[PDB]
Amino acid sequence: ARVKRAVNAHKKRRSILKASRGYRGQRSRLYRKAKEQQLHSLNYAYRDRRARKGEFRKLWIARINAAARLNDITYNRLIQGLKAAGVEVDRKNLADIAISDPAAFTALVDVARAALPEDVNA
Amino acid sequence: LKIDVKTPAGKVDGAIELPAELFDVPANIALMHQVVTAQRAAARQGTHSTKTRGEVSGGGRKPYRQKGTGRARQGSTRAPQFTGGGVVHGPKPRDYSQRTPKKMIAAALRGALSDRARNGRIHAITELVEGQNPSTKSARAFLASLTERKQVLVVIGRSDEAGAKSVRNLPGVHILAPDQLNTYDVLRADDVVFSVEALNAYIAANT
Amino acid sequence: LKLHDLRPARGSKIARTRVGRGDGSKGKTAGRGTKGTRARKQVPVTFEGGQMPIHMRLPKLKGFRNRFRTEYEIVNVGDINRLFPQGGAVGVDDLVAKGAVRKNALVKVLGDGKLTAKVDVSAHKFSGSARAKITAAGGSATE
Amino acid sequence: PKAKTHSGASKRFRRTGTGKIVRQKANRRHLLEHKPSTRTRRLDGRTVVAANDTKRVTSLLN
RNA sequence: CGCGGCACAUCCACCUUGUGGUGGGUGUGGGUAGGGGAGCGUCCCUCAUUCAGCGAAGCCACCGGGUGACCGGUGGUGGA
RNA sequence: AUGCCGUGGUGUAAAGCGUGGCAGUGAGACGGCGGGGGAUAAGCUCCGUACGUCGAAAGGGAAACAGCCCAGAUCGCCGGC
RNA sequence: UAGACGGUGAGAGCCCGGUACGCGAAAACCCGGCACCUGCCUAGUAUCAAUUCCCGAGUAGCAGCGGGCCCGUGGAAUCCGCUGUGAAUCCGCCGGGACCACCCGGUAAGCCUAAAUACUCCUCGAUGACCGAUAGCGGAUUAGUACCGUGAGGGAAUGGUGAAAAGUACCCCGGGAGGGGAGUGAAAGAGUACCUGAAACCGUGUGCCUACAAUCCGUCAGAGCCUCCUUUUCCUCUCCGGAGGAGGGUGGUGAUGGCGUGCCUUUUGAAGAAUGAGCCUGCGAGUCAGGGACAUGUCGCAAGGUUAACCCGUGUGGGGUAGCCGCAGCGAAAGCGAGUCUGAAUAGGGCGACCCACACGCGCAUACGCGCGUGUGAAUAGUGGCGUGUUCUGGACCCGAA
Ligand SMILES: [Mg+2]
Ligand SMILES: [Mg+2]
Ligand SMILES: [Mg+2]
Ligand SMILES: [Mg+2]
Ligand SMILES: [Mg+2]
Ligand SMILES: [Mg+2]
Ligand SMILES: [Mg+2]
Ligand SMILES: [Mg+2]
Ligand SMILES: [Mg+2]
Ligand SMILES: [Mg+2]
Ligand SMILES: [Mg+2]
Ligand SMILES: [Mg+2]
Ligand SMILES: [Mg+2]
Ligand SMILES: [Mg+2]
Ligand SMILES: [Mg+2]
Ligand SMILES: [Mg+2]
Ligand SMILES: [Mg+2]
Ligand SMILES: [Mg+2]
Ligand SMILES: [Mg+2]
Ligand SMILES: [Mg+2]
Ligand SMILES: [Mg+2]
Ligand SMILES: [Mg+2]
Ligand SMILES: [Mg+2]
Ligand SMILES: [Mg+2]
Ligand SMILES: [Mg+2]
Ligand SMILES: [Mg+2]
Ligand SMILES: [Mg+2]
Ligand SMILES: [Mg+2]
Ligand SMILES: [Mg+2]
Ligand SMILES: [Mg+2]
Ligand SMILES: [Mg+2]
Ligand SMILES: [Mg+2]
Ligand SMILES: [Mg+2]
Ligand SMILES: [Mg+2]
Ligand SMILES: [Mg+2]
Ligand SMILES: [Mg+2]
Ligand SMILES: [Mg+2]
Ligand SMILES: [Mg+2]
Ligand SMILES: [Mg+2]
Ligand SMILES: [Mg+2]
Ligand SMILES: [Mg+2]
Ligand SMILES: [Mg+2]
Ligand SMILES: [Mg+2]
Ligand SMILES: [Mg+2]
Ligand SMILES: [Mg+2]
Ligand SMILES: [Mg+2]
Ligand SMILES: [Mg+2]
Ligand SMILES: [Mg+2]
Ligand SMILES: [Mg+2]
Ligand SMILES: [Mg+2]
Ligand SMILES: [Mg+2]
Ligand SMILES: [Mg+2]
Ligand SMILES: [Mg+2]
Ligand SMILES: [Mg+2]
Ligand SMILES: [Mg+2]
Ligand SMILES: [Mg+2]
Ligand SMILES: [Mg+2]
Ligand SMILES: [Mg+2]
Ligand SMILES: [Mg+2]
Ligand SMILES: [Mg+2]
Ligand SMILES: [Mg+2]
Ligand SMILES: [Mg+2]
Ligand SMILES: [Mg+2]
Ligand SMILES: [Mg+2]
Ligand SMILES: [Mg+2]
Ligand SMILES: [Mg+2]
Ligand SMILES: [Mg+2]
Ligand SMILES: [Mg+2]
Repeated sequence: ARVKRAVNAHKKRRSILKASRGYRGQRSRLYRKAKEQQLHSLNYAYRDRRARKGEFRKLWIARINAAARLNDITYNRLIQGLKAAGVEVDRKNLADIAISDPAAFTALVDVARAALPEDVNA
Repeated sequence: LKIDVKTPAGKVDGAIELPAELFDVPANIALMHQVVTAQRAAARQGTHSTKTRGEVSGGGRKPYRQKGTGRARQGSTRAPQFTGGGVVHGPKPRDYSQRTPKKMIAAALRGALSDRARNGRIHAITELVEGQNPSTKSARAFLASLTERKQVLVVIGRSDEAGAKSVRNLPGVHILAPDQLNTYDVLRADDVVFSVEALNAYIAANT
Repeated sequence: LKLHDLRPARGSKIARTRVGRGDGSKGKTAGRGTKGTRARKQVPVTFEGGQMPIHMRLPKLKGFRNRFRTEYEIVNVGDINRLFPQGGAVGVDDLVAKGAVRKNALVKVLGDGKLTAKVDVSAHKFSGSARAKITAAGGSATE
Repeated sequence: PKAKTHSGASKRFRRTGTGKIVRQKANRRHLLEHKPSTRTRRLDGRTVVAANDTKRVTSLLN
């Protein structure tokens, strides 16, 4: 039983070339180059699906710092004070509030400042 | 266990008792599977063949010098990587056939026949065509009287050339002598129709 | 019934390993790994790297083998007692028929086991204990 | 093709009634004047082949 | 650590109470050489069954699906 | 001082031992500590070390930076420490 | 008695060639019979005598040197060659593994002899879990051709319109080639560059982006455009349909921000300035044989298991006991044997055999049990087939020298 290879062999080629659309140069036209690019791309996507969890926290913390310093308090002491007051809202929603409802953010800053200890160096 | 013998163009005349040690054996599925596989393996020819690089025509000398050309090292034009060259581990004429023990073969055949008898697919007749000349029309009418299924195994004696010819080219009908019964044919048939003397001969050959 | 109903017993047939068919199985070296001899050839069982091998640094077993040696097929009085509870005559043909001894061979009777049945054993080359046990049981031992 | 056994191995090893493989011992052919009777008696007899050699000697014998 | 999915091994209780499944804990799940276990796709044969000039195979596009190799649906082209 | 041998308790699932099937490996590198050769030079060389890492280990730190510090990736999350 | 196979405008037992079955030979050749013809047989059988002659000559034997036998010169028989020497005719001679004696067997140095066995250039008839145009023969095509070499030699590539040629009359542009319109055809999305018609590669049109930026060419975040669907307030012309607006969703593009040192091989360590790869398509590497060896999974039978050659059957079926493995070991061996060897040993060791979770009687202990016969019911095992891993002999996973 002699078997021609074409029918089985093109199944993976079509999927690689279909996932490699939009790459410039040989990387979208040639199967051997698209295969290497796909290796790199899926490793990159794996790495980035875990890096963006820190990336978004970085962005939220930056915006919370801006809003807090606008309301005359450091992000540092705002976080300490909110934990002391026992407020369990997370940074995503703190940043959302700082963008949308500055009056509510000011109220939160007042709560954190009130709960903060009288002398922060003891 | 008790089969009644039917006659062409008529009704019953006698009866035959099937011994339980030949028609009431349990069905060993794995055993029958091995036996049937061995049968089909022995049915092959295995007349496939290819040519190795030693048998492809020509290709004796080294095509060019080893060094100084910038090309790969080749050694022969009939090497397997060449178009038109030899085949590596290609098919060669084989003999597919197995040495299944006689006890296993006989046990599988007995189990298959027991399954047929237990489901009631064993029929016994005197002879197929009441004349001395073949007649497929009447033979087919008689078989259709006995059976409404497609695959039928007709077991008749080797001396009934008048009755073998009658059902010879009926589709779905298979003919074999009582001393050539086998698991594959029994298991492919839906009903097994014995001639009375064929059944008696098969029973006597096993006591 | 119905050939499309036969399947082999579980564990009876398992697929062969194909050894040069990609990284998810035995990948490219096909289990060889090496770069040395074993990557392309086999090493003979007799080779030991150049030191004197085990089959050459040991002395030959002493003695000769007798070209003219006679071999007896043996049977024990315990087997005789088991096989002939009723007693009676016990010949070499009876022994081969009962399957206690190979055919067309000289038979020697040995004396292992308990013999109680009165028997009349005819054979070659009885043992010392076999004769005593047979005669104590009450039979006879002819050659 | 029928498998051939090893001549020298079959001359130097043999099996017992339970399948153990036994051998003789070396250093006992000549130069025996300076060897005490303790050493010669130790070298006398037959011994079971070592567990680290049993596989290869079995392959040689079969 | 939290919440959800998967797998291996094992413990605790049932269904054939280890042929194997059912429920809950617990531990484990980076990997080259290499060992073991289970699968996908192609072709040919046998048995049963089912589609096809009211359009098979092959090819192309789109929409979907599975833990993986991969699969399905619709349409186009085509002609066994 | 450590290390080593034995022994009695306690703890610990994936330790150990015997016997078989199938292996690969037998070019190591750096770092810490103790030494030889060297000029008490080498990213030198040769040993020891129930020492580590790389090899075969991704992630964070060290500007970059196999072998240093932290820490061992089953998959997902726009949660937290 | 025909449902083999193939063809015919698409899967045909009944349309065709055929198939089952049955007939058919002037002549030539082959085989058989009957004759002709040719040849052989024209008394020696038996008994006694045991004197004589004969029974294959440069032969046998012997020696030297070699060949070949399981036998590599060895204690080297048997067989064959050359050189030398060189018999005997039955009261002889040769063989029985140096040689001698006895016994047994046979009758060298003359010739012929069927069958059982091997093979296929070739001719007929079938078949294939064989190939299907880079495959299968080198050769489906001018094939041992073209072409290459002084020569011996080496040695290719090239199949497919359609059911039918109905192979595009006629007109137009053009020197033609080629095309457009008509026309044939089910189809010209079949036009002799012709079945289907992938990819690399080359155009044309079009949506978005791109001329202040340092890019293993992607990935995550991400505005804005364009496209097509949909929930709103509106053109209510609304049966409308949707222009647009607001939202949402597909799909395309990606201004801008972060992260980010190709794949393979081989290495202590490679993005490496170490190796290999221009690209696509096709092809290209652990296979097979054997009652081989070892080990395992599974099935049959079981103290037995199993046949080989071969015989009979249209087959895969039935026979076939020769043999092999298991059944007792120990020892160099004679031998002995549940034991045997060593040994002076009734000393000890080596190897090999030998169940108690239990009762009965028994010498037996507080008990534990020591050996014997049974059960209280005490646990064995081999062998044949088929898979799989490794291995042996073969080219043995594939390619490669000088
Ligand atoms: Mg893009
Ligand atoms: Mg995190
Ligand atoms: Mg050649
Ligand atoms: Mg060569
Ligand atoms: Mg060719
Ligand atoms: Mg070829
Ligand atoms: Mg047979
Ligand atoms: Mg590779
Ligand atoms: Mg291996
Ligand atoms: Mg190696
Ligand atoms: Mg190496
Ligand atoms: Mg290599
Ligand atoms: Mg060898
Ligand atoms: Mg040496
Ligand atoms: Mg000596
Ligand atoms: Mg001495
Ligand atoms: Mg893992
Ligand atoms: Mg691996
Ligand atoms: Mg049509
Ligand atoms: Mg096909
Ligand atoms: Mg479709
Ligand atoms: Mg289609
Ligand atoms: Mg092991
Ligand atoms: Mg070495
Ligand atoms: Mg070394
Ligand atoms: Mg130091
Ligand atoms: Mg130093
Ligand atoms: Mg160094
Ligand atoms: Mg060095
Ligand atoms: Mg060190
Ligand atoms: Mg390495
Ligand atoms: Mg790291
Ligand atoms: Mg580690
Ligand atoms: Mg790091
Ligand atoms: Mg882990
Ligand atoms: Mg037909
Ligand atoms: Mg027709
Ligand atoms: Mg010789
Ligand atoms: Mg000789
Ligand atoms: Mg002479
Ligand atoms: Mg003699
Ligand atoms: Mg003569
Ligand atoms: Mg002759
Ligand atoms: Mg002959
Ligand atoms: Mg060709
Ligand atoms: Mg083609
Ligand atoms: Mg010429
Ligand atoms: Mg028309
Ligand atoms: Mg068409
Ligand atoms: Mg067409
Ligand atoms: Mg063309
Ligand atoms: Mg075409
Ligand atoms: Mg610009
Ligand atoms: Mg820069
Ligand atoms: Mg970017
Ligand atoms: Mg950077
Ligand atoms: Mg180097
Ligand atoms: Mg490079
Ligand atoms: Mg470069
Ligand atoms: Mg380098
Ligand atoms: Mg270089
Ligand atoms: Mg190099
Ligand atoms: Mg290159
Ligand atoms: Mg096979
Ligand atoms: Mg087996
Ligand atoms: Mg022995
Ligand atoms: Mg002893
Ligand atoms: Mg068994």
